Amino acid sequence: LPPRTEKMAVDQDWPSVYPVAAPFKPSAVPLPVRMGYPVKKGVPMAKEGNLELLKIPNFLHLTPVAIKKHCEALKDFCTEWPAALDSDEKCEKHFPIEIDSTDYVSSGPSVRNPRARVVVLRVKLSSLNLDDHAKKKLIKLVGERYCKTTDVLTIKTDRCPLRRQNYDYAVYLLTVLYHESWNTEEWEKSK
Amino acid sequence: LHVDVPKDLTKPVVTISDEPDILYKRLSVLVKGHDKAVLDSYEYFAVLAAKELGISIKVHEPPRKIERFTLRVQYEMRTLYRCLELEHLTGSTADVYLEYIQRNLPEGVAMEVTKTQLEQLPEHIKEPIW
Amino acid sequence: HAPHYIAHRKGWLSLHTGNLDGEDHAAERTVEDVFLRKFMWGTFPGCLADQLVLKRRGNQLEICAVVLRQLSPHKYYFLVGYSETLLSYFYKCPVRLHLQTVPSKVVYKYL
Amino acid sequence: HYVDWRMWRDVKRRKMAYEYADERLRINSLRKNTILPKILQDVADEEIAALPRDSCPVRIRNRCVMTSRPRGVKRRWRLSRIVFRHLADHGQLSGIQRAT
Amino acid sequence: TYTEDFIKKQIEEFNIGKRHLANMMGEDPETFTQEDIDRAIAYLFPSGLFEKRARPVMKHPEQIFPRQRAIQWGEDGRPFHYLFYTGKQSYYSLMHDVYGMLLNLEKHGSRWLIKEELEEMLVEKLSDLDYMQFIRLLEKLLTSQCGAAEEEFVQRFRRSVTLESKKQLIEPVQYDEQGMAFSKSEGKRKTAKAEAIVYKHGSGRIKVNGIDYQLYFPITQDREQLMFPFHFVDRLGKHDVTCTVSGGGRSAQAGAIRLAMAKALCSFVTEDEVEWMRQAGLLTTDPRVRER
Amino acid sequence: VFQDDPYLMPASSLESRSFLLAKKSGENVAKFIINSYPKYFQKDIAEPHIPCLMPEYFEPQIKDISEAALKERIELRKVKASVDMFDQLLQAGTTVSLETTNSLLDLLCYYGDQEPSGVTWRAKNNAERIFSLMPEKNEHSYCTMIRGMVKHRAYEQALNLYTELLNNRLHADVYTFNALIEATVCAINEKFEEKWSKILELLRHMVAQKVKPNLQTFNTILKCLRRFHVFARSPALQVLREMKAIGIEPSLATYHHIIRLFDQSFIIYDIMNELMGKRFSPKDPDDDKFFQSAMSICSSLRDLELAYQVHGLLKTGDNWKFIGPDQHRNFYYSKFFDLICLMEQIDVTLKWYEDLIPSAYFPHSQTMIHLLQALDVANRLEVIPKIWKDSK
RNA sequence: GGACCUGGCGGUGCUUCAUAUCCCUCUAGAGGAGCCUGUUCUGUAAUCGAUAAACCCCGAUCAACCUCACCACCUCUUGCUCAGCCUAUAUACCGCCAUCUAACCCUGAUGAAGGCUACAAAGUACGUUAGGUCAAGGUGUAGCCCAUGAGGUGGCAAGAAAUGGGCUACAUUUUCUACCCCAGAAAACUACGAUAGCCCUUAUGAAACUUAAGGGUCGAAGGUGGAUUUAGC
Repeated sequence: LPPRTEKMAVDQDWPSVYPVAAPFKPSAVPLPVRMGYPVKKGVPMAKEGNLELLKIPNFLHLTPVAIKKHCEALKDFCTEWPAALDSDEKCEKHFPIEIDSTDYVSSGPSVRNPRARVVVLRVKLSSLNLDDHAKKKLIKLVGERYCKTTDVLTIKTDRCPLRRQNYDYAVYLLTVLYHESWNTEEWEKSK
Repeated sequence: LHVDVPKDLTKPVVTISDEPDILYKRLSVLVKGHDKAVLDSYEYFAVLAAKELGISIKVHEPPRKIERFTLRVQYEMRTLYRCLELEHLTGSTADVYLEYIQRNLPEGVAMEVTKTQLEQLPEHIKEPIW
Repeated sequence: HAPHYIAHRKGWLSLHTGNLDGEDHAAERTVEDVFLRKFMWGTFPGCLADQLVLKRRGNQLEICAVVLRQLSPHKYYFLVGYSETLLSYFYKCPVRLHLQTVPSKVVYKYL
Repeated sequence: HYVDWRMWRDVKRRKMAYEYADERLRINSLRKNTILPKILQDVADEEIAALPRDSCPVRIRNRCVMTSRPRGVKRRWRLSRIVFRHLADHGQLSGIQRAT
Repeated sequence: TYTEDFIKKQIEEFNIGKRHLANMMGEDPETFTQEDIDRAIAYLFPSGLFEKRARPVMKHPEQIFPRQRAIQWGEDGRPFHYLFYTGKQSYYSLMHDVYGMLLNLEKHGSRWLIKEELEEMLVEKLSDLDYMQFIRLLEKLLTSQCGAAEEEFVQRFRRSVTLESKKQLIEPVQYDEQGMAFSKSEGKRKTAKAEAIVYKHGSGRIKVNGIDYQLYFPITQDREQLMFPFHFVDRLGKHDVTCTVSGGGRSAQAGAIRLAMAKALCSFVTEDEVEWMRQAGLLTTDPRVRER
Repeated sequence: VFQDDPYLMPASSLESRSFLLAKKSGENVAKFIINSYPKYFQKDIAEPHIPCLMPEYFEPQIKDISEAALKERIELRKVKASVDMFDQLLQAGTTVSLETTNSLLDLLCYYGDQEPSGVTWRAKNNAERIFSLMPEKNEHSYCTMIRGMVKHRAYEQALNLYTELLNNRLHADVYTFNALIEATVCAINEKFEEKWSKILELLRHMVAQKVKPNLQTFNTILKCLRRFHVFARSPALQVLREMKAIGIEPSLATYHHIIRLFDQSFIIYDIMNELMGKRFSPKDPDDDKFFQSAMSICSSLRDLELAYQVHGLLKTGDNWKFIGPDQHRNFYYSKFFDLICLMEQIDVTLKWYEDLIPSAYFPHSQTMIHLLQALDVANRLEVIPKIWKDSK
């Protein structure tokens, strides 16, 4: 049978021809595109039967027209960044704590990645209610987790299997560190 | 379709909950591949989508990695990177944008999305215990 | 084209994330590839005009094959359905075949 | 239906190594501390010795999964050099190319 | 073999495919150009194959398929060109034109065109000796007091090999907040990388990573190396240098700094001194590195 | 569902159906292999676990003589094994739970003493024997038998057992009453008035035992009432008015039944006028038969505006899912396109021709003849070459 | 028998040179000892192959058990497969490597025949081998088939040389310390030097003199090695 690219108008709606990611179909793509290293006094191979064009992860399903149509339909799912937070200067003032967590997208039958459980909490000690002794004790307790140049305490939790459990443990660690920095034992006077 | 067109379309149900929405200060998207042209096309797609959804995006290229080994016959594996830094986007925008660009992730390309959530101090750390 | 043109003129038949730096399960994907190639070559005897292309996106598995117009279309449909179901249950993933027929072997030169 | 007798022997070893691993770890943990009395450490040396010899994790070999080759095996692919080179030269191993 | 009907059908197919591609990419089909076609085909079919000719291509059939001869006579049989029966009508027409230009004058960084591309321009195969004859005529024309049109005619037959080996690039003079003029430059030696700032006025104070140069470079040889650029142009004690170097070893860092100071000092010396520094090897990156 | 390759694209409706059947047969063979040898497919590698890609177990795991094994066999729909084990439990003196025997009798009455793949109710079949053996027969048991006989066409026995149910001072459920209505209509030798009166008496009883109807009762009334042609039109309209008044919404099945009763025809205009703009959900098995029937009317009336209204209803929302199987789809589209060719201006006919063919359906030769006649009427004879190329 | 044509020379000598490999010259090292690692024989109950010759830091990017396919006995038999054989056969083929051995146009009176000058004068267009290899790159065929198959527990003998490769030295341009190049001591026998021997700890493991790291003890030969050889670029 003849290819259906002969029936395609020059002002059709291309996104409907390739709605999703699909392999290159020479009978559906109406382009005289050629791929292959040419032989002596030769021409690159035609699309029909070309395995090289069949090995490309083509973007025929994401053209600027299709991208714009998709992103217009997906606006309804979005929420608006609060206007008050104009830059980092206000983000670090109204929300002192920063929680970094990472997700990994590979290809395989299994989605589990052990590296996704790691959680990192970052807080500036100047944003905590600490007096002089409390700050000194907190620094000496944390050790190298604290960086003097940036004034940032970084607690990285990866003990628990899950990520929610590690986040809870990081919050608990911060709470206990603060409360024990605000406590004075007998041995303290032996400084 | 010229004449036979859908009269009405069932748009998806997107319910506005009452809970507060997560805030992400930054969102780093590191995409890895064996092919630079695919990463460039994916950069174009991702950046255009970010512009069309109103997200603030900046792109850069981490240096490549080359693992050489010998069985003599010497084989090689190149890993190229592209980093898309999104900034000042909420939880719902992050979810929708990430679903879109992960569903459209080309074969042979792995992704690592680092999300920097903004949080307030717990009430237990506002003042010391007496 | 010879093996030393694999990244210059040829591509890679199979595409997945396993061999990237930091990724896991390269051996599992390789064994899956070997079984897929043997299974397809035994389930489509004398039909495959060229090598398979095994593509992997997320959880999906696309076998993009080039076959001949020798076998009847009914048998092609029967084999496609059978292969899809059997491989999907064997690897516990949604496998999918993308047959492309050509009239005959696409000869490039005469070595 | 494994490649040969040698591979089957190694599959047998890996099975029991999995079954006995927890018990070996616990009994091995008693002997690797300078806290418990020597009377107890000396017996765990007997308990660990009596466990079946193939359960020891040191008797497992990384044979190729396709040819059962004992040596020349790249652990990342579990494939001997001859089988790897065959697949890498045909462009059937994603991302692998000959160096230049 | 490609019959003309085949090429015609290919041309029609390319035009329709061009309109389809412009439809796909949202662009206006009318103004859609070959650069746009290349960009669109690079986006839609991403291929990082190193060989640019093994990548997907959507070219005009004229470009991609080879060419053929031209008709040299009409249906009446008369050749179009008056030098047809020589068999080298283009070449001898060119020689005739050149000889006429020489007769008119007698009454009153680049390379010569090479034989194969001369053949391409003439669309005629020609031997070595006739190529030499043409080049001798061109040289004879150049020697004479050639005018503007004659110089354009000669320029038709001369490509570029670049004269920039003469000229090293001079950095621009910048000004610091105090109003002092300075110039910045960079250099590299093995794995060492250096960036130097040379001030127009100074007393010979060189600071390496915030340290005086004699304390950073205990070995006399490295201090010789830092001395070489200023000493060559007799400007010792007349500039201040603030450099930052990283990586490499002792000698690699000394050489990288020396190159950076030479490149920065190029801004404050005469063009003749820039050339002299170039001929002394003071402005050339040393490419010798460890071999695998 | 097909493949875009030219060699594999179906060229005809018969070829399309043949290819789909071949593909399904291949899937079935693969399923047979998977279930026949689970040991080769038990190894799970998918995280998260996918239950739908695991082998299915159709064999009993409990082997002892006990009520739990009986319940297992009833869950697996293994009719003969369940009957044999009920007999063995009786021989073992083990008293069976009422709920378990009710489940068994559900299975038997639904399947009519046959294993899974009509079957006419065979006298003294296993259902009847189990039913007679029951120490206590509750309302569920009687309802399930009566419904079972009605399904397998034992209408008279169904009515007799309903009378016996009444004699036992037990009650019948809505679905039981639907079955009795069908049985009364299927009883032979009775005239229209007698059957209608008996249907009314059944509704009076359904009042008496405080049973409220559902959509299916009225749908079955209309389906059965279809059998009696012109005498039925006013009663059917009255039943529709009743169903609207009670607060039970009509479905596509109800309108299908009314349309097919009246077509043997201006009620379709009001039916459409009420249906315009509405979105529907599957509430009766016969719903998918509406559009076909509706389209049939538009062809017989030769009313093109009504055809566009019906198609626009089909295009609203997810209405298209009610187009039914491929035979119904082809019937609907063939009548639709024939009407367009017959009544519409030729250029709009060509637009519909390109939009509907081959994406929506594969045309029949009669449609090509109609299209050629339309072109002849419109005097656009420049198009016959393209039409013949398409038909080829 | 006269005249002429093509030759070949399956042949030589000499002359000039372009004359790169191979020479020659030139530069910088190692070679003689002590170890280890292959391999040779010998010896042993004790892996294998490499079958004329030219390719042992060979298969092995790794040998306490396992690996292991070697030996002592013991122990099982239709046996992980329905068998299984690292059993033989490429001295059966197959892959592999290797040894050897035109068309047209002009001229000569249309003879054999010949055809260039650029400031241009006719030229334009394999076979072979008792070869290697079954780490199979293959396909077959012969054998064993209550053992040429399984399994268990222990053991592979070592001193005569002959080689190759590596390491480490014989020092003062050296050794130790600070430091990372402006210092202080040591220094030919309590100088340097051992990856030599012996003993003790630590790591891994079920099992360590038996593998590795360190400490102690020890401080051997060694005293710069010709003919040779290794690179140069």
